[PDB]
Parts: sequence; structure tokens; C-alpha cells
Amino acid sequence: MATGQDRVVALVDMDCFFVQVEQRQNPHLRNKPCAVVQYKSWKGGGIIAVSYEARAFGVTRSMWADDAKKLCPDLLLAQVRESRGKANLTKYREASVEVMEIMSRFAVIERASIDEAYVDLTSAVQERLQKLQGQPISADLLPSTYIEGLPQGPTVQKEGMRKQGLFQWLDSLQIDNLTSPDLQLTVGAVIVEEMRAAIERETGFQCSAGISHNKVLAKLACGLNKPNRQTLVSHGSVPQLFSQMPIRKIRSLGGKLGASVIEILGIEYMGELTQFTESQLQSHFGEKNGSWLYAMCRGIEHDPVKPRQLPKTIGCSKNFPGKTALATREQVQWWLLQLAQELEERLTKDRNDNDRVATQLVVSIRVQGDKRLSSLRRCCALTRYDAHKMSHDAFTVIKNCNTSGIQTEWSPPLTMLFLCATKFSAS
DNA sequence: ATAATGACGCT
DNA sequence: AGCGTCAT
Ligand SMILES: Cc1cn([C@@H]2OC[C@H](OP(=O)(O)OP(=O)(O)OP(=O)(O)O)[C@H]2O)c(=O)[nH]c1=O
Ligand SMILES: [Ca+2]
Ligand SMILES: [Ca+2]
Repeated sequence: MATGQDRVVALVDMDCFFVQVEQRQNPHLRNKPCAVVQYKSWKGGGIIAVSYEARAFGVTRSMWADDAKKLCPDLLLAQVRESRGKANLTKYREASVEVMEIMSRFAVIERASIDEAYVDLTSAVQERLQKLQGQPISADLLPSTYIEGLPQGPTVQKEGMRKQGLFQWLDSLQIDNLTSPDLQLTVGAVIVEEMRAAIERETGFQCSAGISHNKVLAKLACGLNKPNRQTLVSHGSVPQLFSQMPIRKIRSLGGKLGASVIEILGIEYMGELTQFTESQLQSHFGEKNGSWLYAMCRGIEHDPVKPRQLPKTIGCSKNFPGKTALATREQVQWWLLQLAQELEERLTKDRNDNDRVATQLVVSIRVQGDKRLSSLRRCCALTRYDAHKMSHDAFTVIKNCNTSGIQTEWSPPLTMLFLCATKFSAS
């Protein structure tokens, strides 16, 4: 009877990251309702991050800045920096690399996003156990940790609830048994208290964190108490936690697959997936799905913390929505070159920082109408990091899709240009 | 007219 | 390889 408590895994999530990045750069933005915005033209810009002060008014991501200034008129606005006509997030990627470095010290991480890392803390927690002489774990070692499920049984202050739940946990603790899963979860947690404290001391950035036995519980744990907090979710808390957890809130169940688990099976919460046999599930959703599903509703999952703190593709895209769609040869060529240019700037910096080289160029477009994010996608070779070579070669491998005899103009209008660098190798 | 960006499965 | 899914 295996129960998926082999590993200790954490998901670190920087809190309102871009907002934190701007606020470190611009002290006026601190302790204030503010938001990051890109492209001022259309309705003031689309809001891509929201400080917690501004959330309290109702302001959300993707929302237009002119609309959100209706909800919050005191909303300050850091514009994203524009470069060659495209929104340029270099500031954040640099900010992210600062944090991934600190995290790289404490253990072996997987860059999830600009904002997130998974951390496999298993070997690190074994190392620290013998380095405490099996002596207890002080509450003071966990000043921002929550214990999902606790406090239980037989208090109005939010932090007062936190101590009770941590005190119940530390009390129930089997610290003589140096292989107790619940004890590990607790040691990894103190480590995360530390790595989170190191991130803040050394960059100024606060973050939230989830600690558990796999990537999926960690991510879910990480959302339980934000910001500047961390949740520990132990095996035994899974049944109650999943008891009313909506299925779509689990990483990979947020799209169509998860939708139909609700549809086919007629449930609505994650715990309800227990009652089915694995063959039942494989039969509804496939061999690998019914398997992963059957273990997941039992809180067991085994996708590993792949050690890969760097991405595997480098991509530069630009959207031309509505009346801005490109419809001329001269337009398409100009953007292919603008994208090619930031691309070589990112590419060159990759060749010297991370010591490697992309070898294939992928070109993608998307036309007016087609609801697929990508209408076309074609692979051509990538030899020198030369912006002009890449533009021309991109145009080459997509020239055969301007279905208008008039070569001056371009139909259908293109609503997207994507240039992605892949197939890296040593350098 | 939610934009940029990225990992992976399927075939 | 080319498309579809999913997440951030
Ligand atoms: C959903 C979504 C997110 N992001 C960004 O990827 C990292 C971060 O993700 P996040 O949700 O964590 O944003 P955030 O303000 O840090 O929110 P909280 O950490 O306070 O929850 C957000 O900066 C996108 O680029 N596109 C997206 O479609
Ligand atoms: Ca975040
Ligand atoms: Ca994130």
C-alpha cells in the first residue's frame, strides 16, 4: 500500500511579481493601489498585474486600464517598457533570475514560470534531520507557515488561528521517528521559511509557498494563504481539503479534460474521484489519465521536479488584434524584423550567459477569423544569430500563404507573428 | 481588442 | 513535423 509521501516538494510563487518589481524601482508605488499596464493606446492599456491594495477595489488582470480606473480612480500605473514596438519584459526576467539564483542555493529547482519554482527538498530534509540531534521544532522556526486542516476541535485573530494550528501540529509531532512523512514536511517548511527569508533580504521580494509531497499538492497548497505566507499540506489533510475542492483548481484539470470529468461523471469536487476504480477511470479518460486521476484524488502524484532552472525555447511574438492586423508585404516584413531583432538580443545573451545555442527557428502566424491560437507553424534552420537572416528566412517559409495575387498587399490579414528559437545544444 | 511566453502530448 | 492542450 503506497501512499505518495516519498518526496518533499515546494512550489514558490512570487506575489504580484511585476508589481513588486516596479515598487522596488519606484518607492511612490509602494503601499498604494497600483497596477502594471502594457500598450497605452487601446482603452489605456491591458492590466497585467495588480497590487493587493488595488485588488481590494475589484481590479483584475487583462482588464483595461481605463475601465479599472473606474473601479479605482487613485490607481497608479507603471507602464511596461516598449522596445521596437513590442512590450519588453526584460526587467522582470532579470528580476526572476535574481530569485531563481537564491533558490538554486537551497536545493534543486524547476523553473515553472517567470514567477514560480518547484523545489525537491527530499535529500535536503534528510541532511538537516541528523543536524538537529532529533530535538524538537520551535514555532519560532515557522513564523509564516499554515497547517491545512488545523486548528481542529475545541479565537478571532487571524494570526491567532495560525499559532493554534501550528501548535497542534508541532505537538502531535513524532520527532523521534526520523522517517515520519509529516516530520519531513515540517523540516522542508522551515527550509522554505529560510529560502523565502533569503529571497526577501537579498532582493526585497516577498513570495508565497506551498509545501507537500508532490508538485500538484504544493501548487494547491501555495494558493491557500497569500501573500507572504506558506501553507503545509500533509497527506492526512488531503481528504478534507479535496472534500469540497473544485476539480478545475488542480493543475491540468483546468481545461477541457477537467471539464468533462465534471460532465461525464456528474461530480463537482476533487474528493468524488475516489469512488472509481482505476480501470473505470482509464476507460473514461485514457490509460494515462485514469491512472494519474485515480492517484491524484488520493493525493498521490509523481511527476518529478525536473531540474531545469532555464527554459527550453526562446520565443518572441506579437499580436495584431482587430483593425491592426497586418495586410501588406511591407508590414509583415517590418515586424518579422522587429521580432527577429529582440530575438537575437535574447539569443546572444543566452549564448554567453547559459552557454548554448539554438539550431532551429519556428515561424508561426495566425489569420483573421481562425480561433486557433496558431493557424500555421513551420520549422526552418537557424545558423547565425543574425536578425536580418532570420527575418528573411521567416518570410521565405511563410511567403507561400499570402493568398492575394497583389504582392503589395497580404490576405488573409495576419493577427499574429511568432518567432520561437528551439533545439538548443552545447556551446 | 487579454498579450507574451512556454512545456508537453498526440499523431 | 504540425497541430492541440494547458498553464502562467
Ligand atoms: C495568468 C497569467 C500570469 N502571467 C504572469 O506569469 C507570472 C504571473 O502569474 P500570477 O498569476 O502569479 O500573477 P501575480 O500578479 O504574481 O498574482 P499572485 O502571485 O498575487 O497570485 C503573472 O505575472 C502571465 O504572464 N499571463 C497570464 O495569463
Ligand atoms: Ca505570482
Ligand atoms: Ca506565477
